[PDB]
Amino acid sequence: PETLEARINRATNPLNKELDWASINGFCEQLNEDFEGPPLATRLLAHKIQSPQEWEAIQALTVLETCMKSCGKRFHDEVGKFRFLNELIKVVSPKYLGSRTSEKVKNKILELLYSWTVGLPEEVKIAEAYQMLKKQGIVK
Amino acid sequence: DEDLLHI
Repeated sequence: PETLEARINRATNPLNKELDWASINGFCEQLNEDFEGPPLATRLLAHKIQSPQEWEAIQALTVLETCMKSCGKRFHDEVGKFRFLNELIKVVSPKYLGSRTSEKVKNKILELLYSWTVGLPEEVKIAEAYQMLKKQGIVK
Repeated sequence: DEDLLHI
């Protein structure tokens, strides 16, 4: 039975030998098929992105990128809250998880954030988070 | 919503 939990477990499975597009797309499709979907999606994603296992984090970031590239006010708005953004910031800041996270994972997050400031100007907290990151010297 | 994280 494919809930968001099962789908994300499949889409970010450390054992995947290559990106599992069927599962990644299925997660994005399934998350809007419910009022409470978007917040659950985002809580699950935030935890996977923080994994010490890189390939797990990297796959989770691909899911997030993929879902964000598609239309959907609710999901876009959830990711656009500090409640989610704070989870991404912890990954890139030396005060939190940054000193133990690969540059691959960190830079992917910073580029994703930038892309959303350009593609989704209405999500003003995304831009605020990114401006903080520049002032604090994360974004070089 | 939460406050923006302090880093």
